[PDB]
Amino acid sequence: TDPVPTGGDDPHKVAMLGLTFDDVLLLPAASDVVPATADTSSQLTKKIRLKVPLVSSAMDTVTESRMAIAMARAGGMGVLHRNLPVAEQAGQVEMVKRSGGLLVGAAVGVGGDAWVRAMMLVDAGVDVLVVDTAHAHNRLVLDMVGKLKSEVGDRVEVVGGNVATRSAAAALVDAGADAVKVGVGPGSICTTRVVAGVGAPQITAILEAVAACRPAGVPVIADGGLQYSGDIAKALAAGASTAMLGSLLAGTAEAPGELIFVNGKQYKSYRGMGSLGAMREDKLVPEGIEGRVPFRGPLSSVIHQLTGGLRAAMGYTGSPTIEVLQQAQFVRITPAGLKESHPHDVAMTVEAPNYYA
Ligand SMILES: [K+]
Ligand SMILES: [K+]
Repeated sequence: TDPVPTGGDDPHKVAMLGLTFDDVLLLPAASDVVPATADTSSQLTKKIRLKVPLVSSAMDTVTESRMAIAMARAGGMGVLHRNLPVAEQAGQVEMVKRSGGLLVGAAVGVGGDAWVRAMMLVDAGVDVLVVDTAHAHNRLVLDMVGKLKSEVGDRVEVVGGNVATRSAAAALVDAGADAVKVGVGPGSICTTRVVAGVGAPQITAILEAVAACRPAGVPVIADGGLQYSGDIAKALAAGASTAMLGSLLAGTAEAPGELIFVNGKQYKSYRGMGSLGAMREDKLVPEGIEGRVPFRGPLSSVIHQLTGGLRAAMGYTGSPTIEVLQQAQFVRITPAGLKESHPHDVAMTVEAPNYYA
């Protein structure tokens, strides 16, 4: 436990120190890898390996069929959002399936209606069902995962989330999950940690979930909080097998929504699925906000920047594969270390394709 005395007589009350992406850097190591020779393939689930270890979020401002098609063509996968009627979601799965036999996932909730939705998605040819919940360590979520796996698990892979602890990941593994999705609160548009006061910083959440999942051979999906290509490398080094992205993809041409023009600039709508506008869950109050992000152009170019940065990280850490990157070491840093990591003491005059102010 956290050794430092911070009050009371119970040393387990404050149980650990949580780190997130900006708290760590990957240490370079001996290398015979250059970005060109790195292999970025990685398991999405026990049975499915992607060429690029990225998936798009199941949000109504990120992933519909156009995004799912573009993600699969880029070597990743999209998870179709579930904020729409069951027949429309199933229709979108079909749209993706008839664009080349591309991989696709789709989100479902828990309960009878979610069950009907799942069954329809499976009939439509979905490859991955994602049981998409705020708190997967609730007994009802574990049941849903276990039952889908029992009924359709031969035909479809079943992902469960979200979790932020070792015990929750362990419960999902025991329920038969084919992958575990980690992230309680880190999302750019999420307010769970603020309105409920609940969560775990994302690097520690990954390390803890992986401590349960890795020995069981179950891939971890790092969901939320990623803003730069280097964050993907950190998530994967912490032990995740793939990263799920919302904000980084919401600004692309393929994300749903029309372009927003404000003050000579271009934006796209991006909102939490727990935001008032989205709910319109078991929630009594919202756990997200509604906002906008800058327009970033074609998905393909964004993914090229992200995989290029990941490949650089693999070259620096001497990792020929994602499986080796998962063994890399971190150094913890201070606020000055973070300031030093970004550009500092200079005015940027030109935008970089992989770095914005
Ligand atoms: K947040
Ligand atoms: K720097």
